[PDB]
Amino acid sequence: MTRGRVIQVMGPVVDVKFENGHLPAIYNALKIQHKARNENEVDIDLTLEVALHLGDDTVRTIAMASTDGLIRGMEVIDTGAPISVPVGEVTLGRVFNVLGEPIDLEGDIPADARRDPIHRPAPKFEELATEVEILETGIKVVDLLAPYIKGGKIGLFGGAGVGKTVLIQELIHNIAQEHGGISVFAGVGERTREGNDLYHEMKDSGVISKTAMVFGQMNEPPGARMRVALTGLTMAEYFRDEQGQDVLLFIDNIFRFTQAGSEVSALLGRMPSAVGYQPTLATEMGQLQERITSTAKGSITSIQAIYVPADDYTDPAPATTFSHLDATTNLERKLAEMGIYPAVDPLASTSRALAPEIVGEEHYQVARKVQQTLQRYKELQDIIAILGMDELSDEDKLVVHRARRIQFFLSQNFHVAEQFTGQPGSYVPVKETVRGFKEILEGKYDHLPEDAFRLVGRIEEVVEKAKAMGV
Amino acid sequence: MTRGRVIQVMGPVVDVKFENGHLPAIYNALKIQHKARNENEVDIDLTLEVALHLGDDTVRTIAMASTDGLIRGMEVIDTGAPISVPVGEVTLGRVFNVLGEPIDLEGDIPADARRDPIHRPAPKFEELATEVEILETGIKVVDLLAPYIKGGKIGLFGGAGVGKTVLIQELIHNIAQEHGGISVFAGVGERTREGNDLYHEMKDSGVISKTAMVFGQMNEPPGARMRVALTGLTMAEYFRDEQGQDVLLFIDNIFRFTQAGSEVSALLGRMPSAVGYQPTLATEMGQLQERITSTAKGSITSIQAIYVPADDYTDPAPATTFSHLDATTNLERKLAEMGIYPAVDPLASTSRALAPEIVGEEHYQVARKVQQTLQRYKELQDIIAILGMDELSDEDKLVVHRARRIQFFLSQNFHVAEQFTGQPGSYVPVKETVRGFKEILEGKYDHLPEDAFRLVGRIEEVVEKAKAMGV
Amino acid sequence: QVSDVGTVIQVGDGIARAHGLDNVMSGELVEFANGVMGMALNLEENNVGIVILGPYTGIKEGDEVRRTGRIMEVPVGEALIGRVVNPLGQPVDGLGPVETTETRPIESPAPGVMDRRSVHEPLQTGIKAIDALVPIGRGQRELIIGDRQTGKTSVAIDTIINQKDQNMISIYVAIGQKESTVRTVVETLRKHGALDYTIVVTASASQPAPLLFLAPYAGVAMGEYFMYKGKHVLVVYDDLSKQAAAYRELSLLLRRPPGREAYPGDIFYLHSRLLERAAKLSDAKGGGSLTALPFVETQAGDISAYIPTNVISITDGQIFLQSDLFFSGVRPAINAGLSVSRVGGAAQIKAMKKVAGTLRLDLAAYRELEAFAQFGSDLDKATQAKLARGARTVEVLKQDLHQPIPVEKQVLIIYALTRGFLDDIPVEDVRRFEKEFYLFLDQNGQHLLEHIRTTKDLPNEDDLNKAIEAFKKTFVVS
Ligand SMILES: Nc1ncnc2c1ncn2[C@@H]1O[C@H](COP(=O)(O)OP(=O)(O)OP(=O)(O)O)[C@@H](O)[C@H]1O
Ligand SMILES: Nc1ncnc2c1ncn2[C@@H]1O[C@H](COP(=O)(O)OP(=O)(O)OP(=O)(O)O)[C@@H](O)[C@H]1O
Ligand SMILES: Nc1ncnc2c1ncn2[C@@H]1O[C@H](COP(=O)(O)OP(=O)(O)OP(=O)(O)O)[C@@H](O)[C@H]1O
Ligand SMILES: [Mg+2]
Ligand SMILES: [Mg+2]
Ligand SMILES: [Mg+2]
Repeated sequence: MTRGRVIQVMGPVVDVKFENGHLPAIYNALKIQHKARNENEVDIDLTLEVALHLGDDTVRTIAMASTDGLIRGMEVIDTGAPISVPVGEVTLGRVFNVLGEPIDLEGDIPADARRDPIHRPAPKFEELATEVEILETGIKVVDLLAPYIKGGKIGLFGGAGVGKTVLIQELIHNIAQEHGGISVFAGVGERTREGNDLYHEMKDSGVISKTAMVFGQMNEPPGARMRVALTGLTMAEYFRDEQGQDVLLFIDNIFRFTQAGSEVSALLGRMPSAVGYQPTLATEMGQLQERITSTAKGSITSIQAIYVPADDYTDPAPATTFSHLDATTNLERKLAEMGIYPAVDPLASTSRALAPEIVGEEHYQVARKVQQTLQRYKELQDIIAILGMDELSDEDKLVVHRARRIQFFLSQNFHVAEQFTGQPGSYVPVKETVRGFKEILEGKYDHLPEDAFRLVGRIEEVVEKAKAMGV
Repeated sequence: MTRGRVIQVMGPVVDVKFENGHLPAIYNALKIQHKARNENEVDIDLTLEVALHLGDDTVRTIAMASTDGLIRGMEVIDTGAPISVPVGEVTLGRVFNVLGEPIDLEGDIPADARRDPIHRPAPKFEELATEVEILETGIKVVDLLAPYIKGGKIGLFGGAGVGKTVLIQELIHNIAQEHGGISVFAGVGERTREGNDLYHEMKDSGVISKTAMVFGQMNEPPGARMRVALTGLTMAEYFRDEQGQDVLLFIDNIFRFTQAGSEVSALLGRMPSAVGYQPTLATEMGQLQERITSTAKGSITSIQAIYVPADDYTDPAPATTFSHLDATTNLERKLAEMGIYPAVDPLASTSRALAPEIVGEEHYQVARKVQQTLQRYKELQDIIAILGMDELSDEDKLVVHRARRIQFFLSQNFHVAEQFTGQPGSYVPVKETVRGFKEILEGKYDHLPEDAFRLVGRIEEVVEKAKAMGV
Repeated sequence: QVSDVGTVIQVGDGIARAHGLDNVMSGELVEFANGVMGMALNLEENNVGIVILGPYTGIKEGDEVRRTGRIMEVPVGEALIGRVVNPLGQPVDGLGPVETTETRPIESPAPGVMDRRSVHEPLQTGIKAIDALVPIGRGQRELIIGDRQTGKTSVAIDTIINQKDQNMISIYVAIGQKESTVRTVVETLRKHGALDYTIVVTASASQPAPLLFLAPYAGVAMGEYFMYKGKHVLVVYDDLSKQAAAYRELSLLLRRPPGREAYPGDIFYLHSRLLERAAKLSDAKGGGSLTALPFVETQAGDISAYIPTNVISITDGQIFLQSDLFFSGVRPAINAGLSVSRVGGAAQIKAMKKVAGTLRLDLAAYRELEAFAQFGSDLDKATQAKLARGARTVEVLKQDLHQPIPVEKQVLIIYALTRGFLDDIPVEDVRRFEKEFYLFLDQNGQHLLEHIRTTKDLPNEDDLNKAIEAFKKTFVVS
């Protein structure tokens, strides 16, 4: 018979022994349901996922919840299939956990509903689509220096408290409410307060009727933090494949998945990698990221916020995830501390759509000129650091004069940021952004003070606030 | 007669079990000569070297070639002696591998030829010779600041791409053509392209009839790379001991011996050392280097190229190698980036021969003055790069003026550097270079442009090259 | 039908342990009950360590492992031209099976010392800076090293496209990339017509570590088949760092003790073995050649790192791409001071050798002198001329994406620059000067182009000077 027994319990890792010739395959889901026989036991309802075959009819699993109360010899049932979560029209407007069980207090889902396995292979080479199309966001720096791509993968790197969540919320406000297709939000190891705030925001804004949310936050154990992203991904994949619709996929923090994997790896019996990470860091991330892609049936555009530990961009987890992205924006603590509030690094951020045949010749030229002036200012910053601006030549002084104003004009006031500073946000068309930056490069506004370029939208507001102040 | 069987194969390390009381001694050679019984096997002709005794009649060995094709249970033959290579006039004009088998397609060595064991103890304290004599190389910087010693040990340090191979080739061109004795080249762990080029150059120049070459290169397994140096060493030792000849020993890269030794320590079962090297680093390096010495029966002068990983001179391999040398030449890529070749560091280079009673009082004083001027110049760069030359005193301005010219005149054009410079090479005697540096120190040519000193040879060619620029 | 069989003990993360297989061979292919292939790496006293070359989900403990009797082999032949294939040789483009009747071992000895010939014929990449400063010859292996988004892939794509008329087979190996990126590269090659002579081998990120580890060896094995028939092959390894990381993962999974940065001991031997198989064969061996362009990605421009140091110590030269140069406007961002070619000169046309024998050292000295004299007043007229010449050369070396230039035009523009005919042209106008100079040669200087294309030396300087003066008279400075 297909019933196991608990052998070892080591935190989130549980070993189960089965009968000979009846071992469950890898990624199968196991169930433990125990009733307390006496006052020295507790009730248990726990699910496990098969990870390795240890030999001697023993299987090593990862738990999806707390393992407190487990006793050696408990009976374990094998479901014969991986974790399956409901998919379809039923999941719209609902909130789910890692196991696909609703948590919004609106009732259960009928047991006859269609549900798909969590684990599946990635789409083949011949099914992919490689069209490049500009996606307008209304943010000046993103629209100018690193345009986003419709149907592509976008990553937002940054440290703690730099603005990743605010940028996610601004993008949701600007794009999701008008996208028209299905939107999926999959938080991974983030604040439950933030999840509740986003849920109430969507419910009040009415976009909740066409979105599905899955949540595995920081309170949860590493197995749930590892599999919540896959649950959200398969929910999005159903809409991409069976209906051919455009899907927005938001992942709140994809670094937490690799962090939970590294937490689990040590107990599984693997030798540590360079910085203590799991040796399988690259393959585990790759087999997740390759499923998030656009195909011939439909397109999925995904915006992922990526956490950078200890502000070290050379850390293996941030380092290996660059190759999976079409456009990236790098947030910097130095730029946020000077008040530049979108904090996007104008030289580190790159996009594949910044090509003359995609964005236009004048767009490309303006972007290249801005990048060149910013690079020259970065080079000069060492000399200004020690001996100031007095010894700079007349050319370098003009370069600094233009670069400071360009850097300040790269700032913008966001609609979401209205709660922090009482000012209302702005939405800037890309044509207006190009015209404003070309005018600044041409030297039209050299006489304006540099503090008049901060937190404004169109170039006319710079003149308006310079007139408001002394001029 | 006794035989063993293969019980375990782990990459380049093979374990063999013998009968009781018939174990092979350490450093003995073993042979595997399997013939394919059917179509599921391949023919094998492989040589192993005994490294450890593991107990239970089991011996751990290091393979001299690829271990692909090995099957557990293959019969192994013990030869009862270490690796033996032919010695004598037979080796002159021939090219050998690590096993002493010719690879020049010129025919096989007769089986009755004398063969000597690879491993032997080092010469004793009584029989060593310590007389010092200057070896003229025709290179200005070497002849001025760090003269080479006849019968001594010379090491060339440098990173990747700094000019070690070109310097070796130039030294060969200058010395081996007029040496009159025997010369041996050991191609340890370098490019087969470089080996072929050197072989063809020597064949065309005619030195090939007076030299023996042994090659173990990058494509070879670690055992060949860590025993080819000993093969060349014993070939040179035969001439030093039996015939009393003067021997030039050239080693392509002695760091590859250390690297190959470290590649297999973990498989041999030894705990790692500081930077991942084997624990026996210093012991093995000393046991190899101490055999390369001049004695009362004959003298060997050896020039070795030593690789410095990542330009870090504090790396354990160069740090341990430094103590084994009499004269030392340091190559820094800071001079290479600036277009100065051979890019010898004028300060870090040292030699036991730079003494007033060895080289002469005038030479000693001019070399010391050059070193003092360059040391003074090195300190001024840090303040120059910030405050400019205008703030320097009249003394320091003259110091910089003469030091730049001295550093530029330290360059030279090599005969082998035609492929890279177009212009031919030159040969500068020690008296001429001392005179030229004395004139430059006195300041005769302060009015000459600094560019006129680049890769020029003598000061006569400097003043003639100045005419081409109208000065 | 009978075969030696074993039983599976452990399964997980792409690594399997097997009991039995007493007559298994080191490096032999093995197959599982469900058809997935494997490779035997560790032959221990009582068990065998097998690396699974495919999806290991369907493999369970107790399953049987079956010997194949073959060393690791890959299909070879002309049927692979124009196809994208797995590292095992199976097509992934969906255009049908490949009809290969021959196979080669994936681990084979490199050509020996006596089997090679010195590199003596040029490989034209179509990029002015590479062709002038860092020449590449047939049989040479040149490293392309730099940070991310610096043009490393663009250089390789342009080099592959430039081989359209020159008789050479191209092989592009992609390790650890997105399949969408690979498809974009294939679409670019199909657009530019390079797919008629190009084989592309892909090993994406979702594939198991052994496929990434074996992809470069499969590519070089496919290249050797053409090399030993007298053909000339170009092989591109788009990332060796990801292959090294995959090998580290495999070694750690196989319980092999780690070294520096958890890398195994033979991480240098891996790349040395891979790269020593590219060579220029002698006339007795057929005269064929195989040239390789390995890629290394640095972190924040750090060159002292383990893998970059190891790869630099192996290849014949390196090309440096820097982000600060990239954003300053000079593209390709080749650092002339750091880039070097050990076969330079011998791998150049005679005219190019005449016109640019010193240009790399000239640019290195100019870069040294620009840093000095920045604080000062550029007083000396000699220093004031060196800086002027350096600026002209730097602005001349710039080039646009997918804009190849023939070597006959490259030598002409380098001659015009280096002979002093650009000394009276402002820096801001020399690019348009070159653009118009090419049309002027196309319209009136056909004989010079034909002479350079037929006899590899320069024409008589009198006619060339007269043509340059005529173009200068026609040209107007803006
Ligand atoms: N556009 C903005 N305008 C004003 N303040 C901002 C803006 N973006 C971010 N901030 C400030 O930065 C703080 C942190 O932002 P946010 O929560 O988005 O950071 P994060 O990168 O998600 O950090 P964590 O790692 O804590 O989740 C905000 O509370 C706010 O004070
Ligand atoms: N004296 C010189 N004159 C001209 N060019 C030189 C000179 N020395 C070195 N170079 C240039 O620098 C390169 C250095 O290559 P070389 O083979 O000498 O390096 P190495 O320091 O021995 O390194 P490795 O053996 O680790 O690859 C040469 O190929 C050549 O381009
Ligand atoms: N000569 C050039 N002129 C203009 N743009 C260029 C040039 N070379 C490359 N680019 C652009 O630079 C960007 C980066 O190039 P590419 O993707 O080939 O670099 P990479 O180093 O291979 O990057 P990755 O790290 O993403 O693999 C691309 O948008 C490409 O179009
Ligand atoms: Mg956040
Ligand atoms: Mg060398
Ligand atoms: Mg690339």
